[PDB]
Amino acid sequence: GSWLEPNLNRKKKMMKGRPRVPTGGSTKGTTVVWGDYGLRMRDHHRRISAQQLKLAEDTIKQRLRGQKYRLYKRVACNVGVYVSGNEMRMGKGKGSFDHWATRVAVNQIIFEIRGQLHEQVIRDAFRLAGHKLPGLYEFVKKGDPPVVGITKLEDGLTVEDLKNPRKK
Amino acid sequence: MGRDHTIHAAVAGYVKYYRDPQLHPDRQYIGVVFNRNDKLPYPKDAPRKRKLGLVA
RNA sequence: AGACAACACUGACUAGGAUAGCUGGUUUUCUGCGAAACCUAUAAUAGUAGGCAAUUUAAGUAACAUCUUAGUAGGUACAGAACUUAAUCUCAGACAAGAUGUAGAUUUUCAUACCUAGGUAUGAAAUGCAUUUUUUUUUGUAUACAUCGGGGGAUCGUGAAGAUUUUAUCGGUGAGUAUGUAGACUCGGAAUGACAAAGAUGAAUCUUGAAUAAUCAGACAUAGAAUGAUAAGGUUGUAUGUCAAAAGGGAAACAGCCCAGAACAAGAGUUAAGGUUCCAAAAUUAUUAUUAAGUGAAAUAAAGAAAGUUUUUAUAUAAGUCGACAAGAAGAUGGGCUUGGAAGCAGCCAUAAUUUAAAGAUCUCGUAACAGAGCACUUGUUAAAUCUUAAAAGCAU
RNA sequence: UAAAUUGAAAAAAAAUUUGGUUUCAGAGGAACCCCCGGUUAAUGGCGGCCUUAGCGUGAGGGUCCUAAGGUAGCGAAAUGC
RNA sequence: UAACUGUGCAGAUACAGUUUACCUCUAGUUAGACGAGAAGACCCUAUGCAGCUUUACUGUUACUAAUUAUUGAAUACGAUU
RNA sequence: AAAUUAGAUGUAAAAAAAAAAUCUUAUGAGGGCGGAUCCGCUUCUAAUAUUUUUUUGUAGUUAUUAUUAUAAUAAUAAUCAUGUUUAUUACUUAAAAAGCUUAAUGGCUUAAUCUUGCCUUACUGUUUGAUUAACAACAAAUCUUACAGUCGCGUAAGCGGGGCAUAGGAUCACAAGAUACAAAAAGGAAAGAUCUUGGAUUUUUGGAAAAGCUACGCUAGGGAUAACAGGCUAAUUUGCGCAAGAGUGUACAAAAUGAGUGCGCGGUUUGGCACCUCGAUGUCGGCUUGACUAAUCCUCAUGGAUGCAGAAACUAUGUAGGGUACGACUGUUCGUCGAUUAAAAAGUUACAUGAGCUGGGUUAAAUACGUCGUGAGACAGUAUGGUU
RNA sequence: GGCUGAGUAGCUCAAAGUAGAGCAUACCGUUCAAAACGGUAAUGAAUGUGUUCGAUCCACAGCUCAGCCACCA
Ligand SMILES: [K+]
Ligand SMILES: [K+]
Ligand SMILES: [K+]
Ligand SMILES: [K+]
Ligand SMILES: [K+]
Ligand SMILES: [K+]
Ligand SMILES: [K+]
Ligand SMILES: [K+]
Ligand SMILES: [K+]
Ligand SMILES: [K+]
Ligand SMILES: [Mg+2]
Ligand SMILES: [Mg+2]
Ligand SMILES: [Mg+2]
Ligand SMILES: [Mg+2]
Ligand SMILES: [Mg+2]
Ligand SMILES: [Mg+2]
Ligand SMILES: [Mg+2]
Ligand SMILES: [Mg+2]
Ligand SMILES: [Mg+2]
Ligand SMILES: [Mg+2]
Ligand SMILES: [Mg+2]
Ligand SMILES: [Mg+2]
Ligand SMILES: [Mg+2]
Ligand SMILES: [Mg+2]
Ligand SMILES: [Mg+2]
Ligand SMILES: [Mg+2]
Ligand SMILES: [Mg+2]
Ligand SMILES: [Mg+2]
Ligand SMILES: [Mg+2]
Ligand SMILES: [Mg+2]
Ligand SMILES: [Mg+2]
Ligand SMILES: [Mg+2]
Ligand SMILES: [Mg+2]
Ligand SMILES: [Mg+2]
Ligand SMILES: [Mg+2]
Ligand SMILES: [Mg+2]
Ligand SMILES: [Mg+2]
Ligand SMILES: [Mg+2]
Ligand SMILES: [Mg+2]
Ligand SMILES: [Mg+2]
Repeated sequence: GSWLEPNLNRKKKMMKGRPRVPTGGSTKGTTVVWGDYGLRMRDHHRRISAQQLKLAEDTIKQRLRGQKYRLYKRVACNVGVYVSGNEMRMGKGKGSFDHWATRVAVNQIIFEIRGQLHEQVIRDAFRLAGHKLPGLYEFVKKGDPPVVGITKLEDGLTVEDLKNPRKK
Repeated sequence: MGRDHTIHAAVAGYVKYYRDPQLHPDRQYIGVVFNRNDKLPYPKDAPRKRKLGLVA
């Protein structure tokens, strides 16, 4: 399969589900691991579709065409969305397959790029991909600390300092 | 143990949930002791603690 | 024409004899207690029965509730990537020895020619860099002997055949204490809730005997889900409460929200939620900042823009920051190619240099093409003694 | 079940016959029906697919099925979405 | 027995806030009082009705068929055997 | 590519001895002390476990090497072996899977699997305690216990009242056996009663022998429930805006133009929900008479426009004072079309207004066509007529 | 919008242990030549994926599809 079309069966339906909301101090997926830069969702957790992620890649390729780069995708559309007709009435079972989607938590990286290009040339690519993706996104470099919830672990801040009941 | 794998009590005592690594290393058992303050599994070298259960 | 048969006809009038699990109604007072809209069954779903369970007042209690201490059952949140699921990333191979060659230095050891045990000669070896080595015609050690096909290209080649090598191409296989993903993954793992034991406390709240009901259209708030469209004052579960059957104060008005449970009066009584300039009971009460928009002040409109303003963190400055103004901004050289023409400036390739106070084989205009005007950059003048520039955050537009 | 006979004749039934009582049972034997035929101004029913003289058109030629495949006529009609 | 906005069994003369209006009739007019009239014919419900329909269930008849009885003979022809 | 067979982990098998400490146990010393075997405190002893603990010993046998005088000593190597080497025995070999009567889940490898021997407890009667008092009642159910009777297997202990577990409907009537209960005067019998057992899409499976139309319809009821409008919601629309900028524009993103998208407003469409009204909220168009919104068709002021010479027009910002007509077609809203005009734009108000009018459409009784149905009849199929 | 039934040789049609029989086609022979005729041959189970010892066959999802229902206001 692929990151937009998995090797799953469309017959077996899936529940709506909910994105991951780490409430225990988890930095899972909030850092650049492969490339030099990244694109972080910094507003709220959502469920991005395979059509909104396909256009994001096409928007980055169009802006960086003719240049040497390596685009990494850190999200997979492994959630089958099933929609019943918006003209039908309530009941009569669950809806039919509509599209593949992926649930993303807050402050999680979406794309990562590694190439012999200028930083400002990559910003414009990630800036255009954010105006066409659902929500708000941010430009992230490699080496910067992870994010626990909506708070970055900057200036020596650790996950245990956030769990300490005393903060004042 | 019953036909449907139901565990019954064979005597009047107190339920105990324990693990006997000597009898089987990866099993968890259920037992009934006559004294509430007993600790299972009994040591293999201690005498059997049994009650008469008879009236004269 | 279901037309007419004397108010009536898909079957008149009149006397006699019905039912209605449906709708409506059911009349004095005081006093005590006080639900439910759930489960199971039903030709059953707006009905009914049995339970849970409301009431009466007797007998019991090692009753019931709650906390404490000790113990038990079970795998949720979370967290994680073990097993399973999706996708992605990295890797798929190394050393020692031996062997095979070369330029040497010409010393030492050794084998030969000797010579007379050294030297005299001829070879090897030692020493330095290559070369061969994960299955080879190279053994050993350490490891998963550690990878199989399509296809592309290249070098051979046969009457068509195919054969043998390569790739940063597709799929598959092996390795990873690599990254992510979770209703039918849980190796790890709460709080809560549940069960039972003893003790203590408390408002009899518990059980049983006897007697005997109503209810079985629920609603909303909050949390967390399924469903819908991550819509509904939506539908369906779970947890808690209120309403229902609960008045009073607050939320302008208010079944469900925040407080608080109305037997009746008195009090500048004491307080909860909530509030204290006036309507309107009580502060125009003190402290420090922000806003200039009536923003806002008891129902947050979004992304986003910007010499609005404040703070903070950096940073520039009499070595003249910032701004303006004056001049310069070269040469090899119309780079090569392309093109009718391409001279920095259509497009392609290159863009180590040189000389300068500085000057990209060129950032925006201009030319058919040159020319020409600006910029990067460089010098000078004017001039600031808390006064440069940028970012982030707060409140505003 | 009563009587008689027979049997048993040990603590004894049981079997046969007749009376009364109460059941099972069907060679043959009507119509409708089965079978054969007739009747549409009786109730009623009256079809598909490929192929082509060039593109085209389809006279023509292939086949499947039916009791029969809508004939003459009419036809965006009081019938055509 | 006013108007507006909001509220609320979800479309207010009557609640909240604000605004406006001296008391009382006459003739016009019909926007509202979810105006009046008829316990909605539509829709749904009731193990409620009525008429009609049929290869619904269970029945009665017209009609058809055989036979005891009223009811007796004679040849046959023939079959059971 | 796919047939059979043979394989696919490692370790151990001469043998220990001793000192103290930390617990935990004891139907050990009938321990001691308070209240023999009851209970909380208690020393001692014993046993298991735990310390990385203090160590000591690690031989013998066979053989090799070295020294010493064939033997002795030291070191090194091998060593389960008195036993048919096909050795044998103990332990170990992830998970999944196979198997265990059928789906799925859990479980079993130390048996619930497999092989073999003997068997048929897949027994009769009664009965215990449970399923936090089975299924949130009852009933049909499930597991388990004991006594008596008499059978199997096993050396024995003991095991066995079907199957590894969780999915097979009563009564009545009917039929076959047993019990010896009662026998409507009496002796019998019949018909009954108790015990055991069989034959069920009683599948609406706590268990009726059961097809339709009504527009000629009736009664009792329901906003507990649809159609109209309102309310909530905003997927969607025939309603719009903002952000970004692939691309078009001979050149040049933003004069015009704007793919696929993102962030929103709005309440005018089709829906969703079913909150108000079924002891009654009349409904599509037309006429009459308005009121309001501004997202602007005309008129007025005005910015931009290699693409503003002028004129006309495009786009945009102000702005709703006035106007936006006539006719043919259709029941039509809408839409098409004719011919004028400065222009012949829209929307909200119960898709404003039927106690103001109209009644052509939709939606009653009548009738016909086509289609459907065996038929009565039905039809977002079409017609003529129909108390406002 | 919502269900149902079908798909095999070039063309027709038949059929969980099979793929058959026609027509067409091809080769040859008959005729002066062609057709007809005669003789002798070669032609298939859609699209995957499951079930089963084995699938034209059973199951499932697509393509092609045709047919039917889209009723009361
Ligand atoms: K009822
Ligand atoms: K009271
Ligand atoms: K009370
Ligand atoms: K666990
Ligand atoms: K305000
Ligand atoms: K009401
Ligand atoms: K009026
Ligand atoms: K056996
Ligand atoms: K008698
Ligand atoms: K007329
Ligand atoms: Mg975005
Ligand atoms: Mg009629
Ligand atoms: Mg009449
Ligand atoms: Mg309740
Ligand atoms: Mg019943
Ligand atoms: Mg609700
Ligand atoms: Mg409801
Ligand atoms: Mg009530
Ligand atoms: Mg109250
Ligand atoms: Mg107030
Ligand atoms: Mg006071
Ligand atoms: Mg005051
Ligand atoms: Mg050039
Ligand atoms: Mg007969
Ligand atoms: Mg006969
Ligand atoms: Mg004809
Ligand atoms: Mg109002
Ligand atoms: Mg009042
Ligand atoms: Mg009037
Ligand atoms: Mg009123
Ligand atoms: Mg078995
Ligand atoms: Mg119970
Ligand atoms: Mg039932
Ligand atoms: Mg039941
Ligand atoms: Mg009619
Ligand atoms: Mg309602
Ligand atoms: Mg201008
Ligand atoms: Mg004026
Ligand atoms: Mg109207
Ligand atoms: Mg009116």
